[PDB]
Amino acid sequence: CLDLWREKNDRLVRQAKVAQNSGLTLRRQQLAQDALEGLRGLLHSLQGLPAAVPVLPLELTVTCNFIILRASLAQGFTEDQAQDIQRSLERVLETQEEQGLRELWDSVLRASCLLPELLSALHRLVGLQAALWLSADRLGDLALLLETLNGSQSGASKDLLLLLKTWSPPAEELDAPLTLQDAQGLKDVLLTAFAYRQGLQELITGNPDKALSSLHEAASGLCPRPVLVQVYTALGSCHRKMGNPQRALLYLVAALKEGSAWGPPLLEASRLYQQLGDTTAELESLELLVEALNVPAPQFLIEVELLLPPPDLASPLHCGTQSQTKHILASRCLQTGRAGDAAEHYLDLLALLLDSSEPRFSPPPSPPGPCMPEVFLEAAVALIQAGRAQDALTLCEELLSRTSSLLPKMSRLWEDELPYCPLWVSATHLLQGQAWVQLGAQKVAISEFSRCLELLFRATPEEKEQGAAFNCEQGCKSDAALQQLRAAALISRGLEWVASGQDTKALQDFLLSVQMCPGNRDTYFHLLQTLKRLDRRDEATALWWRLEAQTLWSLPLYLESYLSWIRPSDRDAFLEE
Amino acid sequence: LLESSFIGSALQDQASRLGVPVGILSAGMVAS
Amino acid sequence: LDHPSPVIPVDPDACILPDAALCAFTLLDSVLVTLVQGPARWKMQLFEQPCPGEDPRPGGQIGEVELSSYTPHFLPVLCSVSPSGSSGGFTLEDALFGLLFGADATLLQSPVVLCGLPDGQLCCVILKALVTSRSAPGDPNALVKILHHLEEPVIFIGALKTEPQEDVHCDCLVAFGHHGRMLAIKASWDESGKLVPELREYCLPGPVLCAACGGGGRVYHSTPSDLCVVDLS
Ligand SMILES: [Zn+2]
Repeated sequence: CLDLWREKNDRLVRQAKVAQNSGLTLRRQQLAQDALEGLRGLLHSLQGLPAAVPVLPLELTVTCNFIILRASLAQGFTEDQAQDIQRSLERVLETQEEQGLRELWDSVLRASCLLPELLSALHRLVGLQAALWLSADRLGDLALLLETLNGSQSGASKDLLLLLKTWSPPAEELDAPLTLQDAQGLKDVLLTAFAYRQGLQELITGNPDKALSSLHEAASGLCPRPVLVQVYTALGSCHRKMGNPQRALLYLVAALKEGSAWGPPLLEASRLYQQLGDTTAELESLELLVEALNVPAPQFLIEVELLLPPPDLASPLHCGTQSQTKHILASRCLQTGRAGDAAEHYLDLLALLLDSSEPRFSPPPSPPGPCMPEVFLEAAVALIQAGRAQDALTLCEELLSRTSSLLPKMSRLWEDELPYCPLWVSATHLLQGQAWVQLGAQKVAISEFSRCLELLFRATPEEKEQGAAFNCEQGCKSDAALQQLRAAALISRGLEWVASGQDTKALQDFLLSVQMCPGNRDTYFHLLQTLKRLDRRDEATALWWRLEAQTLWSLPLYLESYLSWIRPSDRDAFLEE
Repeated sequence: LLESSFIGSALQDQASRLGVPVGILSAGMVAS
Repeated sequence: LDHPSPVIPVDPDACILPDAALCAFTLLDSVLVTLVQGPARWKMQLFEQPCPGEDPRPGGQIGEVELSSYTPHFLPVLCSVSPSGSSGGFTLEDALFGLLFGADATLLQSPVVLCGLPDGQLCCVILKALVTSRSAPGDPNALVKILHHLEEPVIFIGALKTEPQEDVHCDCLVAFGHHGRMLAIKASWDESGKLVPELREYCLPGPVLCAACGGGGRVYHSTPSDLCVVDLS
């Protein structure tokens, strides 16, 4: 009967490996789950018996061949495999001599120290279980397991890497029942993978000195080409944090070369060239980036990427998507003052986002970043720094056309804190307005400066009384965003009141922004320009002393740029008179 | 150079560009 | 459906994404939305679906996220909701569409997917926004959001054209529980000249055991006693 069970395990292991090497995407996973259910049934048949010593090395061979092909298909380990480990371990314990895996492992390794001749399979089981606890981030007790494996005198070695290196695989793995993978093949993987994860954590925690060692360890040995890239890329960032640009460049270049997937490098390239301020190069890298991200096999084995994590947003291996990036490009461009270019980028952005009905979806920017309306604004703001004002309006038209079916229907207009206006709707109106200024139309402009200002006063934005939806968390709630946006619409108006010659009205509106937001300072400049005209001495000096008594946090992009865009050059020059 | 095996491959890159044996550039660069 | 005893086995050829761990799925246009069981954390997957008459393929996954909200007989259910202009689902009226999900969704003319779950939890997800990679994972809290929590498993979602005055532009979003808290939702725009959603959570008879929507604000539902009907018109 053990003849037939071993013949069956060997048969299904040959099926699995034939499928891994050969075949098409379906027939692969069809034969793989075929073999997984064969191994399931065979494990049930062997686990039916109150295991004998000669039944044990086949049962553990089956447990290994099952767990490997289970987690390589799922493309992740879980705790079902750990319960199956507990099952097989207490099955080894009940033969010769319960509570939990850690003490069960201690007692099973004491039983293995008696040398029953299944240590080939016990070391392979430690590799699987070690991988599990590695993918589960359980690195304290993994030290305890491998510590019990080796001498208990290696107890002070809390670092895993030394401990895994000293842990030898037991044997050349003599003519036993067939296995899909050897303990040393798993040891290699464990080493590079752990090296890798320690390195990333040390990098993100501002220790890119420590990282270099572990990661070079990740370079040296088995590390598949795809990972190799990733590691080097970390190094880009490490030397980048250091100051050492060129080492960085060199690694990055390799990463490119060795790459089939060189999104992430050029992203570090960008950050680097920013650190120099080499704006020209900066933008280029990113352009290239986008086309890169334009263009786009799983073995039934335990490879590294299985044990690798999904990276964070703080990683230098965080690379978004096409659309998300294009946004960066346009964003970055807009801050520099390449407004025209910026626009075209932003329109291409928008084209992508909205027009994508036919192909694969092309997504919007993620919400540590700006929401889909903060963006359209940035679209229209560039279009204003082009002097493309009749476009900037076909945008703010299309915007308030889609979003009618939200808005505040403004009956408080007749009844005139309580109703709600998301900051962005107040602003659309502000910029509709600046747009009309470039096309030179006092009236219909000062329509829009007053119509903003009302939706900043007979509304508060800060109105979530009901969790009714999804919202701008960040951009469109800041009291900083509000007191800066007011201060603007009032500044925007005060100018138009001087273009028509009503220095009384302009005075009112400027004096109002001051009283409101005292740390824009372009507010004080316009008022003191007004005062130097009319009523210099007393007023002016009283506000000098106030400014010098007084002496950016998260302002969203469409407004920053718009403040910079209106603001004047001899501003400090005026404040020193 | 002021910042190992990479720095050797970099001098190899420069040598392949200039058509100079790597020794000449390495010596010149170390001296400078 | 032509498909060249009147009994027929499928061959495993016709298999596509043997993921095995997948409960529930829907269709849009050219898109496939599955919902995959795991350990505790259920994640929603999303695949292309080939628009040309080809080999009937999945493609590569665009999108996965974790229904972090969801931690385990009752098969959860999903729904498609497309707004006006942009098929096996429900279009709303742009007022509602805008009220539930918000601006992002409305702007992008994003078809949105509602998962009810065995708890009773009724979570929606914005399919423009579910595009991710290894270097670019789903955040849960971004991307899936949670509307109302019925405290019993969910049988049925739809939308309903109340005010009746093929692509019908519904005004009212309908959920059901099992023990029979049903949940209609509407547009108000009341008393603040401001949009607020009229909630009720009515509390019907029976175990409820299947539902449907038919011409003009009438739901046709089962008790285990009798086939019963409701008006919302
Ligand atoms: Zn926003």
